[PDB]
Amino acid sequence: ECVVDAGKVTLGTQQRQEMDPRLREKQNEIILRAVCALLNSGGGIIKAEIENKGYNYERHGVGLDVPPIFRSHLDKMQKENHFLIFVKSWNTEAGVPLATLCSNLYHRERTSTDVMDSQEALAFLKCRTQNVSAAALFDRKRLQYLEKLNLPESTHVEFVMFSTDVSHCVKDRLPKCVSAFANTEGGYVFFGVHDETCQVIGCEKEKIDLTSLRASIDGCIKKLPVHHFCTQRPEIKYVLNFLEVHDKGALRGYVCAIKVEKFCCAVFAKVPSSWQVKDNRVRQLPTREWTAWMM
Amino acid sequence: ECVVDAGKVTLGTQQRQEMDPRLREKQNEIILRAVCALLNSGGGIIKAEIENKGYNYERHGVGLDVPPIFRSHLDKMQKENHFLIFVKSWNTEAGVPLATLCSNLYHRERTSTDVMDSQEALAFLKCRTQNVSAAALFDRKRLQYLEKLNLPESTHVEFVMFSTDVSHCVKDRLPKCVSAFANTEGGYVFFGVHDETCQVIGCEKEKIDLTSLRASIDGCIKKLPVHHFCTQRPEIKYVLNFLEVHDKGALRGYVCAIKVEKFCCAVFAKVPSSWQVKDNRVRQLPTREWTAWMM
Amino acid sequence: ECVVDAGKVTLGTQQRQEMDPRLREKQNEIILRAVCALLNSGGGIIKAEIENKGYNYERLDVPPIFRSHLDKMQKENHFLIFVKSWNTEAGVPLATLCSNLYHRERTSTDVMDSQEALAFLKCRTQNVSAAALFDRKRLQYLEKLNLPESTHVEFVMFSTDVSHCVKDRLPKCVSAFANTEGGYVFFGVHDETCQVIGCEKEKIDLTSLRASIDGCIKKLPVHHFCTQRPEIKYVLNFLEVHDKGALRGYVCAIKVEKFCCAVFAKVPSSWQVKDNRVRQLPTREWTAWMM
Amino acid sequence: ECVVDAGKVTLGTQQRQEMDPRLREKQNEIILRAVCALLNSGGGIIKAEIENKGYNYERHGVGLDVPPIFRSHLDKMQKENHFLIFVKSWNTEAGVPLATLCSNLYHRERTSTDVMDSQEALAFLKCRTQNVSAAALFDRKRLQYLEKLNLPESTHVEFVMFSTDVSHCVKDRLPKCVSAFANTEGGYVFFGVHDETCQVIGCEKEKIDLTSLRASIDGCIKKLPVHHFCTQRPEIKYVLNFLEVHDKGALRGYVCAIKVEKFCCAVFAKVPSSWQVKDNRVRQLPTREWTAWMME
Amino acid sequence: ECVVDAGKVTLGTQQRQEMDPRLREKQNEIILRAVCALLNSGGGIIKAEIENKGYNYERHGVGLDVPPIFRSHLDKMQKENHFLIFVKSWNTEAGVPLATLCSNLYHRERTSTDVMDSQEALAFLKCRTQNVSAAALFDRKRLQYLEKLNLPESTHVEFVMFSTDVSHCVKDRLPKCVSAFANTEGGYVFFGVHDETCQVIGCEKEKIDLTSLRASIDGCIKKLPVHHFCTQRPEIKYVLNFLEVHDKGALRGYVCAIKVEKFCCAVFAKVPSSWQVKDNRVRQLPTREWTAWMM
Amino acid sequence: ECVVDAGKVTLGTQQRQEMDPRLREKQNEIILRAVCALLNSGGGIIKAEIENKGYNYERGLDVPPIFRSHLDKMQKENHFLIFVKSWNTEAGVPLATLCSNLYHRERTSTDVMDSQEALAFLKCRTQNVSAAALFDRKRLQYLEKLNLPESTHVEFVMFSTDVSHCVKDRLPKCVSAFANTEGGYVFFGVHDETCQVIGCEKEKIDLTSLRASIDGCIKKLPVHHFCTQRPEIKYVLNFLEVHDKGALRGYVCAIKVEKFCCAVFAKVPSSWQVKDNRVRQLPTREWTAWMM
Ligand SMILES: [Zn+2]
Ligand SMILES: [Zn+2]
Ligand SMILES: [Zn+2]
Ligand SMILES: [Zn+2]
Ligand SMILES: [Zn+2]
Ligand SMILES: [Zn+2]
Repeated sequence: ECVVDAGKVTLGTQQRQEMDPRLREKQNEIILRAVCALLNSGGGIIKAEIENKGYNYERHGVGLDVPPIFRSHLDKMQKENHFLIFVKSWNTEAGVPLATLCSNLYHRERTSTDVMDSQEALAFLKCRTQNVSAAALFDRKRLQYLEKLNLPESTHVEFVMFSTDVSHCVKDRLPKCVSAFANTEGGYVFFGVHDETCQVIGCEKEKIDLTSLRASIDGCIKKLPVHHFCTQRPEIKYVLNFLEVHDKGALRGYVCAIKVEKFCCAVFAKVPSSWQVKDNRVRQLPTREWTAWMM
Repeated sequence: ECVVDAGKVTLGTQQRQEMDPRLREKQNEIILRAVCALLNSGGGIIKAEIENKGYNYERHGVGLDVPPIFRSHLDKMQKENHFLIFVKSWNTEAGVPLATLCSNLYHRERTSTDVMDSQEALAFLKCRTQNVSAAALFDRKRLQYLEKLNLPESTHVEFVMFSTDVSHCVKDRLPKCVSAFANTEGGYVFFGVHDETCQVIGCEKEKIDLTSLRASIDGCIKKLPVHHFCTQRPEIKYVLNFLEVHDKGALRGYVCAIKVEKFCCAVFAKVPSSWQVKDNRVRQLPTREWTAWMM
Repeated sequence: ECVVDAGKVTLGTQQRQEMDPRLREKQNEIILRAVCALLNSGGGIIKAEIENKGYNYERLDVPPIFRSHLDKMQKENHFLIFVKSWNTEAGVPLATLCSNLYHRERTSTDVMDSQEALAFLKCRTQNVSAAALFDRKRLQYLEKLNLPESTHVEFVMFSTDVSHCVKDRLPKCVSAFANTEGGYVFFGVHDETCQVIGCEKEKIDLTSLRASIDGCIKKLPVHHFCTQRPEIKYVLNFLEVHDKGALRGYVCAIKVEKFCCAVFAKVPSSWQVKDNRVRQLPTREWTAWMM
Repeated sequence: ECVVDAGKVTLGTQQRQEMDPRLREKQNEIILRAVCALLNSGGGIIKAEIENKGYNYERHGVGLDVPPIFRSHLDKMQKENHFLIFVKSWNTEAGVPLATLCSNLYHRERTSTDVMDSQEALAFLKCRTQNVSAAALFDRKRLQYLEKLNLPESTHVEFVMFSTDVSHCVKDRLPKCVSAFANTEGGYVFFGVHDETCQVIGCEKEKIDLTSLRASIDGCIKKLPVHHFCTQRPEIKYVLNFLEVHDKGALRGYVCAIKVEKFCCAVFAKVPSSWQVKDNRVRQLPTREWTAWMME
Repeated sequence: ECVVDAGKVTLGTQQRQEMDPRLREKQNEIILRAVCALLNSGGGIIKAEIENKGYNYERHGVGLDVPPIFRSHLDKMQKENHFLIFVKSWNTEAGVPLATLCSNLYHRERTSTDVMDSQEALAFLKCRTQNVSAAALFDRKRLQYLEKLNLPESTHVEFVMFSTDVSHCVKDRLPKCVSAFANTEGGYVFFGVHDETCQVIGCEKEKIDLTSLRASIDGCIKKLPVHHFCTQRPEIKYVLNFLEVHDKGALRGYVCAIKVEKFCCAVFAKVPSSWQVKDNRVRQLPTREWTAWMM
Repeated sequence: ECVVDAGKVTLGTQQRQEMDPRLREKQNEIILRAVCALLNSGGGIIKAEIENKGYNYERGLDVPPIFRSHLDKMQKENHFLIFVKSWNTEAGVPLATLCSNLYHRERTSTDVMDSQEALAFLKCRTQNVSAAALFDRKRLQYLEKLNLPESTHVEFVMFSTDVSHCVKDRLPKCVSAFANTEGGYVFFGVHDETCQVIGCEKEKIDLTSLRASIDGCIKKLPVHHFCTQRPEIKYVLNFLEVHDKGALRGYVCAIKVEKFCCAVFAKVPSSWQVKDNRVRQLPTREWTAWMM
């Protein structure tokens, strides 16, 4: 019922292994978005001119990773210098409606926060329609450098390390964490503790601004996509604490701790990756339409 | 030049090994006090009726418990039911004048506080007539239970454990420490840290009163025997800090830290154990007379 | 079908937050006992004169399942609670306040709720290194054990009072082990660090405390389903804890075998209304009423 | 025999405690340099107008952070708005010739590298006129992040931490170390290991250039002041190794190790801080003149 | 329907506790094999002359290693100097067909590799008819002696110690591990690391040949029984790495690591312990017949 | 005034670096023995045919520097000669000794005394609680980290592949070092850098036989006395059991050595004479007497 053009794409297992990884995954995500959109809206056809025109089919085989549920719907087609994909309508008999690429709903089991799949998210929204030492560590005022904490990573605490850039690290890794906690029992995340060793590695004091980064944490947490089922639709309840990290003499850095309360309904990390084809192009459906269509 | 009576004493190696150790050491200390007293003054004779009357001579303790320098000066005598000791005058030819039983002057080298001998104390008084991480630990406010400190025992810090009784433990062990520090570079002593492991244990909060124990520390520290050679003649400079020791939730106990500044002259732990015969009686000479006689 | 008087009670969220916690939880627990008792036997009404008589409603610690059954009423200086009969439709019969049935999953001993206890009794009607640590005899002070807390071993610390600590914390442990795979509990090991901190030798009598644990363990409420009805099989070992070649204290270890049926810590907190007052039904009546 | 002007200086214990610390120690170092120069050359007088002119003497304080040996030579004087210091000639009878401010000759005894004082440097130059696990750690190729090394800090190994700036940290902290090793048994210094815990941290890989920093280490070590007593006056024998520091997937940083051989004679960190008065101004004597003047 | 002779066996709880354990477990295994065979084929009787012919007569007990499911089928009989066991045909009402003594199918949950029971193996084969730090540890090259690894034992890594004999230790313990991994998510096993402490010990270099042991593990890994249900029937995918273990100076030993991929179907450690009586002799059915009869 | 023949020697710095190290040190130690003997007895000359006969002079090697001041090298055709002056008594040490074999423990290292240290030592001889606790323990756990640190009184040493050879080789140094300085304890099976317990496998040790072996090795130790009463060295051996999980895995082999009145050697001191035939190392009596 729809054409969709990926454009210039390189086909072939060996050829894609030997191609610039960034462009490889760019092309791949274009194909995955197109297949998701065609799946969710009706039947469709994808087209893309082959870049390496001296490499022909039967040198490609299965390649450029195709999700297994999606693979059952598409069908490969090769015509002259162009490549086509026949996308059947998304089956509704696999108890889950509308093909979603990534739920962006995270939840933490034992020691791992993990993004829910289609089924896990389905049962999750279905469910939502109807420790002491950790608190002590959060209440602490002054950590020592290379201090080994005795609080172990669990469903309520997550030790994560800083990257080279503090702001980018917390802005990138925080949404996953606060989503996972809010959706499952809540808990604490500590930035600057090394998970495998549970030692305190504060980020250098010269490489952090506390008030500015706190405003950044507030912005990032408020910008989180939220969907409610209840009457009194509240906000995410978080509290930020900067723990001081000294070593010998005087202050060295900070460990950046965020406590996230369990959340009544459901919270996303980013707008869920699911796609429509509206009028003329692939357009990812927004949060309301996604969670309502999942119902 | 003097009689001196030890009284009822049990003689014999086997017989004293098989006797109540407390009474054994009582008798022994009486004999040593008598031998010191006779030694520093004119020669003398000690007498004591043997308790174990089935004792034969030459079955004694060659040095029952007598410093070797003393053994060379005395001479044993056995007559009927009594035992006598011929005490020659203390030889001034050893370079040491008074013949002291224990200097009670302590000093800390590397990892050990140690009481100076006669020679070491002599050269010490002769000399007196002519770290950052430790400070950080002292300035700290809140220790965690079983925290392993990275500050190691040294010439400036001494980790000592509490006994069952806090007041008796600190009142008994503190004078040695503050003397040793005052005489050599000063330093810190911490009560409630286990030396071999450098972990924080601390005395239980229910078994300590802070203001009362601090008054006790001040009283005990003022009471230390001090001798000056200098002009102004100052007092010992100490600072007491009670470090809180929490575990999980909330406060569990305290670590009792004392910082002791290096001292101008010399500081004793107790009045030096050296003995005179004045009005034909054993009488330990006081601190002033001791340090003056040492010259 | 029954009157019941709580008496002098202070009402109000802010006012109870600003009230002595001891008396607050006394009052609260009286209300919980009364609502449980009326809940189990018919319908009833609770009345209690308000203490802070200048504070009225909209100017408490109540379980959510109970909340659906009661209805608050304010009349002059007295406060009333309308207690409906316990709804047998939540697959669980008779409202129980606390099962006092413990079981240890993974690293935590936990008291079973009404449902968990129900399914548990229904099921009951139809490691090597740990044993090595128990068989030992001489631990060193601040020795870090390599045996980790699990469904079979529980490291618990001593309190300031040894007798009170073991006498208070032991029933929970032996119940939890008896109900799930059994296991060992060690007193004097610090759980978060797995180090040995024996209680001081001057503050413990071994034979007397052994008699005390024996009494506490035998007096534990037990209910049987089988033909032969034996007692709980426990073994006590006092591990010596030395430091610098000198006995310092003891670590007090108790091994508890897995138990055929069910073992309680205390008589289960569930309440009746008899012609006189609220009266907690005994163990037999509770375990029979659950079925 | 000489005037010397410190200029605008703030006098007073309380007043200097309440003054900008940087300007405080700038002024202080001017006074110390002047007193050193006057001491070494002959007799002299220092003058400086007081800044806080309402804070006069008996507040100016005996405290000015001045080495005690120097205090015995100077004598303070207060006149109107100016302050003077009478500097006697340096007393040679304390077995040490010429007043030195800082020898800049380092040596590592047991667990501490330390700058020698006048006496220690004297006896040191006088003496100069007449481990396996450490080598294993140096030969290693890839340490793991937060690895606890079993090699302990000793007279032969020194664990030092990185600062925020790697280049500045090694360029500032290395001369002390290589001097201390060169003067006493030699040894290894490791950058990126935490001394109190003997754990491996290392500077982040994004904040270091390997070849450029190696050239920087070569320049800094060659630039070191050296004085010889022997026949064949050789150079410092050093070797630099970058240990890789991985964590989980892949490398995070490097630990920067320098091995320094024991040195025949003496090696400095910087030109020794000792001062002359050359006709019109204070002028710190160079290395040659200092080490030669120390011998007499 | 069948006789079966165990032969000379000692009966009696006290008497077997007081008998040579080797012969005791030999006899016991003969009885278990016979009862398994009679169970699997059709009702039969076991016979065995008592060794201690004056010690048996209701002074035996229910004691003796007999699985309870089996015991519900047996019936003991005592006649003069001989002992008989009446074995009913295997129930089959327990949802599980054929009495199996040991599945020899292993699977690793959490921290334990474990042999599946009859039911677990049944549901497992039924299901089969229809980490980063670990990989980092495997990719390494040079471990230090007594190094504490931060990778913890999990469903994917198994730390096992060497015995006194390296070849016998790995040849005996490897099949269990590779089976358990092949049946559940796969994973790594490390030989020479102490599980309770996660330290590196490794077998001494003088007590190992790398190429010979690599051929040995390859042989042992190929020799293990495998059964397939799928179309293409591949082999188990394993990779062996010898990690060098130095201490101070130079090489001390090796840690022997094996990575085992998750396997399509089911993998055994040995031919499954289940027994038939063919003709008139006890004969353990082979792997194919066992897995097929399980249905 | 004595000839001495080293024999076939391969000469040359590059050539000796490129030669079999075993034969290298064989030859070298022969030269050192000859130089020691000639030094101690009088003047002498050493002769040795060069092996690599195309590698001559203009193409120094392993000799103590004090010896170097006495020797003088000479190259003549296919033979090489060494002029050995009589050992100068003008240095503080009489006689030239190659190795005192008298050990003493300073701090964390046991060390063989040099000529001067041994001289002052014998001259001087002519006129802790946690360690004792560890010795008494009898039962260690595998990979237990001991809190007793290596010091002048305790020495942690590891086992080799062969237990008997390891203890028989490393024990004399230790017991000598302790006997000469404060005494102390040595533990076999503890890893020094980590202070963990690594017991030797139980299958690879016989307790009574090895105890007889250590007794023999300790009695065979060279001893020299200065005092009136001349007793033997007082040692006590304890085998500490090392369990892991389940049951016994191995043993840690502990030896306590009391401080000794006089001096104790590890082996007969390496010092050499020239008798009418060859180099002949003087025995212990002659060495310690000659030092006086
Ligand atoms: Zn909501
Ligand atoms: Zn004074
Ligand atoms: Zn029962
Ligand atoms: Zn030179
Ligand atoms: Zn397969
Ligand atoms: Zn002797």
